[PDB]
Amino acid sequence: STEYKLVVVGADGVGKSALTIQLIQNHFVDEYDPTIEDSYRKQVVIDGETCLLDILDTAGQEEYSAMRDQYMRTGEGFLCVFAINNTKSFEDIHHYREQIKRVKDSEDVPMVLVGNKCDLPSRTVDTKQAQDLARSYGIPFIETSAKTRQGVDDAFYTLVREIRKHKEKMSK
Ligand SMILES: Nc1nc2c(ncn2[C@@H]2O[C@H](COP(=O)(O)OP(=O)(O)NP(=O)(O)O)[C@@H](O)[C@H]2O)c(=O)[nH]1
Ligand SMILES: NC[C@@H]1COc2cc(Cl)ccc2O1
Ligand SMILES: [Mg+2]
Ligand SMILES: [Mg+2]
Repeated sequence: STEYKLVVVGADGVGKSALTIQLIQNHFVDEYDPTIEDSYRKQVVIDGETCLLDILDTAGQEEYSAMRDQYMRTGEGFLCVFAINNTKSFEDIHHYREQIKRVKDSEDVPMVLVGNKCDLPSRTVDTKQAQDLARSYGIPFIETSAKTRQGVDDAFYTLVREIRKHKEKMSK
């Protein structure tokens, strides 16, 4: 029983909620109901550990940056979601990461870059662009589809492995 606080961040409409609901409830939400904030728990076994995941599913846009600051201080790792057909959402990852680092006063923050909607026929953000940026940041990159469930579990479980690695580091 280790608890892990995961926050799912990203621009409007990239699939934050569809990903999270696939993880928690195992179905795909076809509808677009914009999020205020939602909280979910999931117990899972990852590499033999019993993990309690406390997941925050965030809004695409806040009216209040104090709300953004708060989740950024609370989360232990961040699922940084863009959509592969949304350039601006990819670009926004830079901004999220800079804010998170500021708010935490730290260069070392557990994160996973997620390129969602990989089921779509055309992408405007290429996998190589995204892989190269993740390499730069020293974080994993995973392509996902909440529609088909491709990559959903591996995205969240990878973020847990990154938070474990971080705690291991902050010890030594
Ligand atoms: N084809 C496809 N559509 C998807 C995928 N994920 C989400 N969608 C669709 O994209 C729309 C937005 O999804 P949603 O999960 O609500 O996005 P969000 O990032 O949570 N929006 P918000 O920022 O307002 O909370 C919905 O119509 C949803 O079904 C995906 O992987 N593939
Ligand atoms: N309701 C949002 C606040 C701030 O951020 C949170 C982050 C997590 Cl993982 C859980 C609950 C949280 O509470
Ligand atoms: Mg949402
Ligand atoms: Mg957002």
